Amino acid sequence: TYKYVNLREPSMDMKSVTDRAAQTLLWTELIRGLGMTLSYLFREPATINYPFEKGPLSPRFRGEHALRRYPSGEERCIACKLCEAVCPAQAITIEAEPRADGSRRTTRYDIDMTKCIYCGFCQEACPVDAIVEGPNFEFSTETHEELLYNKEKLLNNGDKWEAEIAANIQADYLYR
Amino acid sequence: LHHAVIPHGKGGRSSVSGIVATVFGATGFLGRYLVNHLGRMGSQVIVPYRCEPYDTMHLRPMGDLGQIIFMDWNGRDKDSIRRAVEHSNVVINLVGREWETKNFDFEDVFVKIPQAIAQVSKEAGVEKFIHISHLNADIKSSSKYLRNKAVGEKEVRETFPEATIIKPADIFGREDRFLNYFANIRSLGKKTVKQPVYIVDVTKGIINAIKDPDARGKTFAFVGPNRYLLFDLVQYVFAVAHRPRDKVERIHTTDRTLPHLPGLEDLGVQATPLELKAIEVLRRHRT
Amino acid sequence: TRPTVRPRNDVAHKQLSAFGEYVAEILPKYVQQVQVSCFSELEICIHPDGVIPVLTFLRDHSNAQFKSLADLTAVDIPTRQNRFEIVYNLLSLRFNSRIRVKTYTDELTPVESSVSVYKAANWYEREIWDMFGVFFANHPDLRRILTDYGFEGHPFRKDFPLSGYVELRYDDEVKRVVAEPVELAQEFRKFDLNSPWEAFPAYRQPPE
Amino acid sequence: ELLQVLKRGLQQVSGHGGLRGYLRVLFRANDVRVGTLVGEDKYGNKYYEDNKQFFGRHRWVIYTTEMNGKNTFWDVDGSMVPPEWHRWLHCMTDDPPTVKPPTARKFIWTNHKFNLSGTPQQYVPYSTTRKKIQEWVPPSTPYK
Amino acid sequence: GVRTSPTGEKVTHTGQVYDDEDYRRVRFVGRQKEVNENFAIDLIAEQPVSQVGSRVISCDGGGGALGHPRVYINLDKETKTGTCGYCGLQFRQQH
Amino acid sequence: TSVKPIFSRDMNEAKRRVRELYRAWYREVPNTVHLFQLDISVKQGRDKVREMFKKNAHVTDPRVVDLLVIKGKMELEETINVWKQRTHVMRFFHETEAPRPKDFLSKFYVGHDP
Amino acid sequence: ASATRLIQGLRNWASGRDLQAKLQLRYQEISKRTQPPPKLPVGPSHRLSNNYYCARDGRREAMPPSIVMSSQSEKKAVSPAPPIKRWELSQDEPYL
Ligand SMILES: NC(=O)C1=CN([C@@H]2O[C@H](COP(=O)(O)OP(=O)(O)OC[C@H]3O[C@@H](n4cnc5c(N)ncnc54)[C@H](OP(=O)(O)O)[C@@H]3O)[C@@H](O)[C@H]2O)C=CC1
Ligand code: SF4
Ligand code: SF4
Ligand SMILES: [Zn+2]
Repeated sequence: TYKYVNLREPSMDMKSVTDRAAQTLLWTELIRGLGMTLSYLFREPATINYPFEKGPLSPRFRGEHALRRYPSGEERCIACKLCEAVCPAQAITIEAEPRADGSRRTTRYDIDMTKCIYCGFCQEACPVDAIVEGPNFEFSTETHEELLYNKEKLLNNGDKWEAEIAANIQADYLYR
Repeated sequence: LHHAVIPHGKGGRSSVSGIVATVFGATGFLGRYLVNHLGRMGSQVIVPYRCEPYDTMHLRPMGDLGQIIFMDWNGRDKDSIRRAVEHSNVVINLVGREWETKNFDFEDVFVKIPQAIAQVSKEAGVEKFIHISHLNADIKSSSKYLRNKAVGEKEVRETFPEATIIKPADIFGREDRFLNYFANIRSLGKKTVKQPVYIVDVTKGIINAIKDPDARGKTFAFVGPNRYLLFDLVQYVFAVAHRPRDKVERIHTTDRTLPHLPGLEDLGVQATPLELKAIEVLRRHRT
Repeated sequence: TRPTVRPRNDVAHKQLSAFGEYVAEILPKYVQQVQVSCFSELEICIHPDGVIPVLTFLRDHSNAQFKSLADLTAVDIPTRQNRFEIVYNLLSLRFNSRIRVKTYTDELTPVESSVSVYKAANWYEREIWDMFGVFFANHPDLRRILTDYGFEGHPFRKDFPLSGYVELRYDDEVKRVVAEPVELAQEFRKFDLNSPWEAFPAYRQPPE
Repeated sequence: ELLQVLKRGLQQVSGHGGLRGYLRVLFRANDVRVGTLVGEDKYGNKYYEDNKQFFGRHRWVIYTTEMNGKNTFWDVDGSMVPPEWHRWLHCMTDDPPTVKPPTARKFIWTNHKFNLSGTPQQYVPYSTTRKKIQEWVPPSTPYK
Repeated sequence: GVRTSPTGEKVTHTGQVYDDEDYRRVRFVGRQKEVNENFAIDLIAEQPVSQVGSRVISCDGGGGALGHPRVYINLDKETKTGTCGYCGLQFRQQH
Repeated sequence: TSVKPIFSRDMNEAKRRVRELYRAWYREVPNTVHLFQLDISVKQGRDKVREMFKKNAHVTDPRVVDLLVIKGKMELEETINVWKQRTHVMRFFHETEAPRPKDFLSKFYVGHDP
Repeated sequence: ASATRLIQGLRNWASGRDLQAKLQLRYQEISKRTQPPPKLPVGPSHRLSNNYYCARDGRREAMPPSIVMSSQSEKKAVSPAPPIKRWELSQDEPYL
């Protein structure tokens, strides 16, 4: 099925040619364009006064790169290295040791926030859901030294809030 | 000695070299080329600035990822200077202003600054401290500037014995003071000998001395390879540029050789003449 | 079988089989392999001395029009006397069929430069010269597009490693952007993932 | 009815509270849309949600002065919000956090230390690893 | 549980704190070292030793699909408590 | 072993085309050092041009010499046009060391250069 | 909107497309969040008692491509396909 465009002919009737002549010599369609633009003038513009009104979102945003921990407990990661294996720019870096207990843990857990391209593959991949793409997007950093997060940075960034993260996960653990 | 201080392979761009360098000043000229050659060498450079962060923002990205570091300092106290030399392998005194201000004359920059930093450097455990000075800055006449540098040389020679006192002659480059003053004037000429030396020969000599041990305590003075007439030099500058007050006494008075003390080839770096680099650097003439 | 298995249609398989034996009948000077995959697209594997005759034939002849040109890539397979493979990828406008002319070549001997008969081939050919190094004799314009002007190495080989030999940085000593050998910040840790146990049984090559 | 809007528009000027408080939030940035008072919270900040405005101008936050001692009458930042109202304010829900405030965790800060680049306190990178190869120390006894 | 180092810098949960011959101290100049304040080792003694009377029991981790996968641990040691590898919290049996 | 070479038949056309290309480079350099506002004397540039010719001197095959003629012709065309910039011409030179010599002593102090 | 009659009349007069109806300032289909917890159904997998994986073993069914001629009067010359039918002007307001 094909519906082509631009196949008319100029009708040589007096009415059609004097309408096209009025269009030419009387600037009518240009006035029509001005009418359309003023019709959008007298509306109310959909702006938001920014630092008071933040924008809308979804409960599945990808932001801050926080870590979680067990209820009234210790860390949730294991250093199972799946997130370093699936990080598509390989920004994850994990060096792992066990501590004085015997349970396996880490030493060093690094995200390059430069090389992080915010897929969510480490959100889908982590079996204990230890790393979560955080909720907020306000990084705005002066130097290049700060943008290389450490494990203690991610723990203090997960300790800065979990109530947000827990509410969003309980909203959306059923889909993914 | 301790790890993360040993060298590693090639040089530059997070190829870690041995030195940890604390450089004074460096918002001006010679410190800026020295920071650039250290970033080409690839070491960690502590620079204190009293000035705006924007000037060191424009001379900032020559270091690699987290290599250079900033702090704040003044010429009144010792706490910020001790904070600058908390951990520093080598340290260089490159300070100075060529015109007196309200808060500081030629007195007490050259007097007040090297006393405190030489004191806290000998105390706080640094090595291979390098101090610049001007060539032929003596007790002799016609320059409060040069006699104050002679006073500073006396202090830096007396306290902290194991230094490297160094002095170049009048140096020329992309942001030179006196060569731009020659291009930006308005004018008369006498007979006055003068040797200029290009800036990268001086800074190659400085970084070779800063990485080389067992040549220390020996003061140095730098040699222009031509050493010719002032008025011929003004003629050559106006020729390549196509056009027909303490500073003016300093440039008119004297610039001589001193055969007492070693120079370039006793350290092993090739000198470059004025004419080649002057064709290279004299832009900004008409059209 | 019936759910979640992409079903094949043997009609296109049989018609392209007949068309392939037809082509091998009518151009016996250059034909080596005529192979048909399970998803029914034709693959004609050709010596590189009949590129101009095969394309001048396959543009016309009214049993297969094939006006349209696409991808040309000379996919570098080593362990061969001829490394590179020119892949012409031709499309009809009347017939809705896709044929892949895979002609072989090496690093040095030129193919016959199809730009005289397919006008689309000009920048495709310039791209294959700038990335691989297959020279094109009797071709008007060979320059560099997609690489820097001071650059050499033909980077899409396998013999060009993933990082570069040159890397730019600005320096104020000469007030310009200069090229230095590479000094990375991280290793690009490459993970061995060629896992054993032969994940496909039908593609077992004959051993010795 | 053009004079009725100027009469209706003058009421929300006084609905904020007056003139000097009105001039405060007016010269702060813009807002004159006062009238509901959904939520107040620690560090003094207030939260308003109207239903006559559209999606994006539903909910807004008004910050107080010196919430962390930083003279924030002017120069209001992002992330001067506590995180439960950060869930409320992006329209991630339809309930204020007076419906489900808490969590079952004894580690959350009382502060919510705000964005801190360019400050006396900013983050630094450092390796979270002990000694690499354990360089050998020679013994302290002398010989010859 | 920070350690009174001669440097005075805060130690971490991993023994990585510096020496007097480290210039990474002088890159911590004026920039306060953010260390974790709530550790991970001592938060096990804060949790009581649970007592479940059966022999071989099942651990999930506080709710379905939020936590670690099902791990079926054994309690056959007469003097050593059980320990889930994922959780970290112990179990004992009641005869 | 059936090989069809590019342009030549033996090394006689190779020598002919490479001496023509060297003549082109010899008369094309002073135009560029006028145009790009460089920092280099003319004879230094000519000496590094003949250095770049001397670098590839140990090549025997006719196809490789013809392909080098093609490469040099392409870059001479892109330098007589103004399509390249000052970065590229300085990239042909070396005024940013790279200082490491071929001494075994210096390759002993600087680590791991066999 | 939410305003007087004269300016709404000038808005309708400057473009007669009933501006108050569809105005791009939405107030009503802000979606009512905290939805009931959705159950995601699963179709023709996880059914017990017949799901031999060898039956629906779709990865293994990829045959190597069948080879016709190499280097190692028949009434013929068919095309690769039938000629594709010429289309038609659609009914949904064509031109002309
Ligand atoms: N021919 C030459 O140019 C010669 C130069 N030198 C030395 O070379 C260096 C650079 O040369 P030049 O450009 O002329 O000097 P500069 O003024 O450019 O370099 C000195 C730097 O230290 C800063 N500084 C100096 N005194 C003070 C002070 N009291 N308090 C705070 N900051 C101070 C300067 O200004 P700011 O504070 O704004 O950063 C500048 O950043 C100087 O140390 C000079 O003595 C010596 C002999 C010859
Ligand atoms: S995938 Fe999860 S559990 Fe595994 S190493 Fe990464 S954060 Fe830890
Ligand atoms: S979201 Fe970031 S850290 Fe996670 S896998 Fe992607 S790039 Fe890596
Ligand atoms: Zn468990």
